[PDB]
Amino acid sequence: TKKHLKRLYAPKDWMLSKLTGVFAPRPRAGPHKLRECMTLMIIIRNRLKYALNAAEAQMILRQGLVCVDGKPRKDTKYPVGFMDVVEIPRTGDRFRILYDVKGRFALVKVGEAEGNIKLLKVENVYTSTGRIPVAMTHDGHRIRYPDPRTHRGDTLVYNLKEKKVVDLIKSSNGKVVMVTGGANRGRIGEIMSIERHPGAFDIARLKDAAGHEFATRASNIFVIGKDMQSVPVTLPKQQGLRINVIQEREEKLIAAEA
Amino acid sequence: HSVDLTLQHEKAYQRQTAVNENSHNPNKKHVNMSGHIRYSKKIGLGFKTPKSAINGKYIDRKCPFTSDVSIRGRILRGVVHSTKMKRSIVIRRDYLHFIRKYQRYQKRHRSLTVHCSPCFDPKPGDEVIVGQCRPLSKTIRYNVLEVV
Amino acid sequence: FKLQGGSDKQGFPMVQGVMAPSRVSLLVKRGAVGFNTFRGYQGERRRKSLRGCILASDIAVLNVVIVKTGEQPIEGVTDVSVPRRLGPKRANKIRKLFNL
Amino acid sequence: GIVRSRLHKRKITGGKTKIHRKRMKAELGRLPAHTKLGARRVSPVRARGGNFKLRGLRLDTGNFAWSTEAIAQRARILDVVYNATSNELVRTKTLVKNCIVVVDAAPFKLWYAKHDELKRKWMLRRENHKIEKAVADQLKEGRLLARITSRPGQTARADGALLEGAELQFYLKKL
RNA sequence: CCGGCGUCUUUUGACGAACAACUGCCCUAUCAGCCAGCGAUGGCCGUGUAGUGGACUGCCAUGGCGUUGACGGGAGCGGGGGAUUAGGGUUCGAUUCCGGAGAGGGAGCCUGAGAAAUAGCUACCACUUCUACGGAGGGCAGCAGGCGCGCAAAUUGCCCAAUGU
RNA sequence: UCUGCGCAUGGCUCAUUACAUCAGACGUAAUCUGCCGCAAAAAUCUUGCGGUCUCCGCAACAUUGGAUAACUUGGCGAAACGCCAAGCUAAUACAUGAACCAACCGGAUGUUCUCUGUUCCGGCGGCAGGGCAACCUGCUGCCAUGGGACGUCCAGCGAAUGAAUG
Repeated sequence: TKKHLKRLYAPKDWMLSKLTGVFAPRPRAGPHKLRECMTLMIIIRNRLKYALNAAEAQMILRQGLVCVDGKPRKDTKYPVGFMDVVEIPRTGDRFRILYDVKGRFALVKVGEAEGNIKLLKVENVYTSTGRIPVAMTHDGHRIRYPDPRTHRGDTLVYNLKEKKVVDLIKSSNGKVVMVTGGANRGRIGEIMSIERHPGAFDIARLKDAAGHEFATRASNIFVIGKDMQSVPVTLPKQQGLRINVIQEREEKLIAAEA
Repeated sequence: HSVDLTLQHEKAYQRQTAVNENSHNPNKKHVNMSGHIRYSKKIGLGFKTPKSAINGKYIDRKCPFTSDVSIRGRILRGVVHSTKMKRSIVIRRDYLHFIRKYQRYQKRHRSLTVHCSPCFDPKPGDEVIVGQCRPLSKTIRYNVLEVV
Repeated sequence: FKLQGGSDKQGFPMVQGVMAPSRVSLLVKRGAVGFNTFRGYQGERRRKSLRGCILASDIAVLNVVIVKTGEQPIEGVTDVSVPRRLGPKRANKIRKLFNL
Repeated sequence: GIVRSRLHKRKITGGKTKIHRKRMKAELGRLPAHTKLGARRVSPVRARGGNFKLRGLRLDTGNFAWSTEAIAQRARILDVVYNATSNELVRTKTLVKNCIVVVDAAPFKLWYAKHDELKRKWMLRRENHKIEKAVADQLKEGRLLARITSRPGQTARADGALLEGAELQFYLKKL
């Protein structure tokens, strides 16, 4: 059982430094995996800057002033992965974490009624006792009584105001879809095709807007909406389009002349 | 029903543990083996089931066709080195390793053991396909899906 | 009197279950009378030396309990009553004690 | 202690493994439980899963089942006739999975006679039913041959199924 | 009338634990045959384990590996990486990160979800400390520090403010 | 001081070690998993009072029981992260135990009566005659592809076995 983590062996999507400190926090197990998560203390301290020190993050959280999933937390360490709404009511602000283009955690700011919306990808379906069907998700949530049309790897729109599931969205056909992991993170596009290799990983080919096709694993597909004009949730800072190295450098210079 | 003593030589008997075939019925009479109760299992990666498994008699608990033994990640190919042993064959893979300094390849072979289903009995020099199953002996991890 | 416990001239306790007129070394669990309850981790035994059940001339001290009481009073014991340290902290016990 | 490992064993090349590691508690044999006949005695052991498993000693009763009719009743284990593994086992009347055995047979008899509202149910069940001959002869006498299809050495319960024609005819001839 | 904690059992994601395998790895033939009484290779039935398995019992079969270097011996914790090189290469890796193993030498064990733990236990052996000698203890390859050793290596300091648990 | 949780992680050291260990890729449909997250939960005849046989009748925020440390008292031993007796008294420690509240789902059925099959190929029960006691003949009553009404027993989760489904 591991209870310690070193800064280098920790993700640098948390944007820790080589120098200053030796350890990084190992979060308590929860909805999300160690690599894909970002621990509370990291967010509050290094990004939002409502804390300058570890101890100050305990001060805020133990007390309680912070909610995720609309539930208040007294937890110092807790995962925050993907499609999680966090709300600090003291500020009155609602963040929705996502994957920004270029592999960065996005923190995107939402209207208040969008922060009751959430999207969870389904992993398995199975029948449990009493013939009661269950969809188990990638956040470990159990949706009792899902629709009879549910399949593995589809999204379920999930009301956090009161817990239930309205209409689903499938991974079928061309639909607006975004990537999770694999270093095509936050890049958005239509499904062009879904290749099958049975007994092995199923490739899928995505085509983003303004062309430039590419390939990513089925496992890394996470649906957004029916269409780009039917999206239920906001996009991060960049729209889900990447640009060439040359153009990055060019634009960096142009703005620096101001 | 009645015994088939062609199969049996054991002090334990042998039965198929998946499905009861020991029920007495006249529905196993006036038929070679087709009307007799069997268990059959598809392998869904494109390995078509033989006739033999489906209609057969043979009782084996270490082949995927008449047992709950399953086919998983790895699938490899290789020839027949020897047919020796009972329900166990010996496969020889051969491939090429590369050495950077001399910019030249070398031949290196893995001599491996496998559990050959009593359905198949390939001759020396034939090529075999073999899947990834749970351990079955000390050395044996594989099973014979198909034969060329 | 009923005999109860007592010790060797090396402080080592007598044990009712052990039978010896001598001292032997034995495995002694935490809950036994050779090793204290509160020492060490959960689920343990040690090796302590101690004395059996049978008495001899190696006894420094012997502890008893009065069962039947003679016609000759002995000071500090049958001439003296000492009250309870604490009364009951359970509800229902107060109802049995004052019979209310 | 006792271990289950390939690291005290010869390789396929006839060579010998060399060690660098002291044995784990993950790998861990324990001594075999001996289930016989006589008064039931059950000694638990704690296992790695955080739960207990029960060592059957001396089970003289089992929960037995009759094939084809989808039933079962308890009855008393009397004798062991046969076993695949050894003759030695049979003589001590040890009970381990796939021993042929002998049972009281009484409840099965009782049941099969029940197999005015009642009366016509019987006549319907008598119809489209038959039984093997070698079965019924034994079942008349009040003894039967069965197999113990649960492992009693790690559950401390002995359950068995009753032999039917195809398989019965084999074990019979081995005696 | 409502709120916040706490707990039993069941259920499955996560954090991990435990197995298995595809491919790769220094020198040596003045090391060429190696393996099966007591398991070597496999089949059959059981036993055991959290679980698969010659892991183990019984029965049966006679196999398994080798000049594409088995087997034995010598040197060595493994990798990421360091040094040097126009290129190809050459050489190093005890050591910050990751993985494995160990706590004087060995073995056995309890508890626990997880240990064959060693600033936990039991025994033996090599050492070693107290005792009015009836007995009782000790394990720095944790930080300082001492002795020994060798060409060779720091203070018996201050602090939980920071970074983590 | 009892109780709960952690102390198996970090730290330090390279002795063993070449189909070992490790690195990249891969499987565990062959398994375990505290803390954490999202969740699930309808078995349970109990409590109190009155009479009274260990039996009934009522009533229903359920009104449960018994010890052990610190402590006190006597102490022991050269010393010991060595220990003893007696008296105390706690619980989210330990041991008991929840009717009513209570939905829904079936099977086994009963010597309960109500419709019923306007007939005879069959069965069962009773009586009479003959009998080799195996059996036959005659007569009477009931049932035969049916559903209601009423009574009784088993029914939950987890685990074992057989059978059906998947």
